[PDB]
Amino acid sequence: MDISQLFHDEVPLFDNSITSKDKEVIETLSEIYSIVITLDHVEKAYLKDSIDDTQYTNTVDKLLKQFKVYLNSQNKEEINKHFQSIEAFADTYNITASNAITRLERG
Amino acid sequence: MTDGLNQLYNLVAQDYALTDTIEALSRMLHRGTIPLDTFVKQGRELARQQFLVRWHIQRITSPLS
Ligand SMILES: CCCCCCCCCC[N+](C)(C)[O-]
Ligand SMILES: CCCCCCCCCC[N+](C)(C)[O-]
Ligand SMILES: CCCCCCCCCC[N+](C)(C)[O-]
Ligand SMILES: CCCCCCCCCC[N+](C)(C)[O-]
Ligand SMILES: CCCCCCCCCC[N+](C)(C)[O-]
Ligand SMILES: [Mg+2]
Repeated sequence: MDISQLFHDEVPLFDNSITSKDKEVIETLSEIYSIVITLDHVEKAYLKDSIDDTQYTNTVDKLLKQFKVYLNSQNKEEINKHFQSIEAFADTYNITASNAITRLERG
Repeated sequence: MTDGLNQLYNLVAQDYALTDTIEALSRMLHRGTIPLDTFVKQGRELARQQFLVRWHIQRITSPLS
């Protein structure tokens, strides 16, 4: 088949049969991701000595606490279900956040 | 193009615009042009949207690309 047939009609963001709980899980993952990405840039900017030492500590403390709140919800099993598939996408397209991941490991 | 191909192209364009905007804010942050609190607020919102755009792209392209 050609592309015109393969990509004929619009595909919805979520399957029309997605449960309320499943959708909630994905939305929680979007928030977790935003913290990971945002934190990665903050960590990097701190390495360049462009951020105030107090402001950095407070901001990263807040981001770490928020990350913990999100993770400790959504059955807790259902979030790990997706983590591996997020890694597969990230590896395919070289999406990295290694400074954030290192910080989240410790705190 | 078909509706489907139009949709995919627009999502890829949106992904690139979101990356462009996050990077612009990131450069400002490293430079000191914007406060840390502003980067975090605006940066988090854009990254949130970017996750969902990418989720959407994956849902479309899941037929072995
Ligand atoms: C089908 C297009 C998939 C969109 C996601 C691609 C991520 C681009 C990665 C950009 N980067 C320069 C960091 O490798
Ligand atoms: C990768 C090159 C393909 C460019 C396709 C441009 C799509 C034009 C869409 C036009 N329209 C106004 C109807 O959205
Ligand atoms: C699903 C809607 C996603 C639309 C994303 C459009 C990206 C442009 C973002 C522009 N701006 C930097 C002002 O937020
Ligand atoms: C790439 C978009 C440019 C962002 C510029 C940041 C202006 C933020 C103004 C809001 N603030 C309350 C901090 O004055
Ligand atoms: C930048 C991280 C975005 C990763 C998106 C991962 C998509 C997984 C979608 C799973 N699904 C079976 C619904 O296609
Ligand atoms: Mg530019």
